Amino acid sequence: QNRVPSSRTVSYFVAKPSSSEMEKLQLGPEDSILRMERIRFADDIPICFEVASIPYSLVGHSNQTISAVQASEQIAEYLEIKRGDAILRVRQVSYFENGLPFEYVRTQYAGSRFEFYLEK
Amino acid sequence: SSRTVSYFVAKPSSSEMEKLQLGPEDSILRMERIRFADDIPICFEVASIPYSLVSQYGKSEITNSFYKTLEAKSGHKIGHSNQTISAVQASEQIAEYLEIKRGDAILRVRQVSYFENGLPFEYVRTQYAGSRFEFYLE
Amino acid sequence: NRVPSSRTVSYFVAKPSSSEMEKLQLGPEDSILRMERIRFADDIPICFEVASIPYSLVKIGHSNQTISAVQASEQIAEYLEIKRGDAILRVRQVSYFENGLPFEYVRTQYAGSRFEFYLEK
Amino acid sequence: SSRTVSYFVAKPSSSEMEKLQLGPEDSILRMERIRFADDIPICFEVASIPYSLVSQYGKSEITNSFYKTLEAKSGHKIGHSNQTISAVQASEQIAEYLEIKRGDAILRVRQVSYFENGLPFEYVRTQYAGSRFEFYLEK
Ligand SMILES: [Mg+2]
Ligand SMILES: [Mg+2]
Ligand SMILES: [Mg+2]
Repeated sequence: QNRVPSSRTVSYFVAKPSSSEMEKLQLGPEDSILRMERIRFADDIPICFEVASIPYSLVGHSNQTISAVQASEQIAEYLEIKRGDAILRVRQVSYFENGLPFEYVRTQYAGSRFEFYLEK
Repeated sequence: SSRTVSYFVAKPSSSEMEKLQLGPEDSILRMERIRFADDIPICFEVASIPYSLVSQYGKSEITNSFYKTLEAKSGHKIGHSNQTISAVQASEQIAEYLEIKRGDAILRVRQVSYFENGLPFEYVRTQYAGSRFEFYLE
Repeated sequence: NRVPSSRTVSYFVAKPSSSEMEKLQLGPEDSILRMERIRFADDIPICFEVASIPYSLVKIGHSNQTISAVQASEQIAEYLEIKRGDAILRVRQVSYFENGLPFEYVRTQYAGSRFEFYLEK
Repeated sequence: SSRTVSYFVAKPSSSEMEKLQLGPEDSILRMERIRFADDIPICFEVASIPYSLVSQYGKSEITNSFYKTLEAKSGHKIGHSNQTISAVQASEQIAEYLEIKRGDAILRVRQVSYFENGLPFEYVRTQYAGSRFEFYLEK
C-alpha cells in the first residue's frame, strides 16, 4: 500500500477493569489497570481502533482470537463508519512464562471491507 | 449436535466455478448445516464439493467424516487450504437460522481446500454468530 | 489482509533521554512511561515502535511527524530480522494538547530497507 | 549555500524517459548539487529537466530560481508532485560528497513534478544525510 502511518492516543488513564479485562488479565475488580486507546491511520484514513490494557501493578507466549462486533457510536465516529456496521475485532493476550497475563489488546477495524487471509 | 438445512446436487454459481476450478455444467453437491453449542446455534455453513469427487459416497460419510472418507478412499491426499475471514451483518435468513437479530455481527469464514495435487475439493462458507464465537489463531 | 499482532518488549518508568526531554519538554528528573513493541503482520516483523508519555500525565490534536533514516542497531536488527547497519526508515511523532503541551513521543523504525512511502501534492 | 557539482545536457536514461515521459533523443538538463547548513552538507540532489522547457533560461535561473522562473516565464502552472521516500546506505561517492562514511544512513527522496496540464517537468532524486536531516510531513 506504501502509505504513511500515524496515530492519535484518544485516552490514557488508570482504572478498575471491565469484566473482560478481569477475565483476560486474571484480575479482581479492585486491581487497577493502565489503559491506552489509540486510533491508527494509514495516510489519514482511519484503519483501526486499538485498546491496550496492562495491570498497573506491572509499573513468554501470547495468543489471538478473531471475532465480529457491531460498530458502537463512539467507534463508528473514530473510524468514520456508521453505528451498527459489522467490524472485525482481534483480541490478543500476552503472558510471561509463569502464564501471568500482562497485556490485553483489542483491535477493531474500520469496516466492513477489511478481510484477513490465511493459509494452512 | 448439528442440523442439516439442505443437501442437493446443482450446477455451480460462478463463485463456485471459480474456487472449485469447474466449468458451468459440472455439478456440485451443496450442503447446508447449522451447528449448536449448549443447544444454541453457533454457525451456519454452506459447503460445495464437486460432485464427480463424491457421487459414489454415502450421505453420512460426506456429512460426518468427509476428510477421513477422502483420505480413506479418494486416492488423493489433502493439501493446502486458504481461509478468508471477514465481518458482515446478519441477513434475516441467517438471523433466522442462527436465532439472532437481523443486522447482528457475523464472523464470516470462506475457505477453499485443495488436494496435494492442486485439485480444489471444497468451498465452504461459514457464518458464525459474533457474540457467541471466537476464532482461535494457530 | 495479513493478521497483525504485536509483542511488547519492554514497558517501564524511567528518566528521559535527551530526545525525550527535548520532544516532551521535560527535565532530567521528570519520569516517563516508555513502551516498546514489535509489530508483525503474519509473523513478519514490520516495525519497532517506542512510545513515551510523561509519567505525571497519569483534549488533543494536533500532532506532527518527521521521517528520516537510521542504521539498524544490533538490538533492533535482531527484533526486526535484518542486519546491524542496514538503512531503515524512522518516523517520529509528537502529539500535543491544545495548549501546546507535548504528551506523547513515538518513534517507529521499519524492517528494511525495502520499505517505501509514497506522498502526493 | 549550495554547490553545483555538475551540469550538462544528455539524452535521457530509461528511468528518465519513463518519469519525464520523453522519448530517447529528447534532451534533458541534468544537474547535481550539494546543499549545506552551517557549512555542513545536508544533501545531494540529482535533477533532470526536459531540455526543451529550459533552453532559453540561463544557468542561474535554473539553479537558484527554478520554480519562480518557470512560472514567471513558461506560461504554465506548477501542478501536482509525487514523492517516494526510502532509506539507503551511503555509497563511497555520496559519502565523499556529504562528508560521511560509506554505509551511513541516507533518506532518499525521489520526486516527479508536473504542470497543471499533466506534463512532467522535473525528476529529482535527493539523498539526505540521515543524522543531519528530518523530512517534515505536510500538515
Ligand atoms: Mg459464494
Ligand atoms: Mg529517539
Ligand atoms: Mg534514476
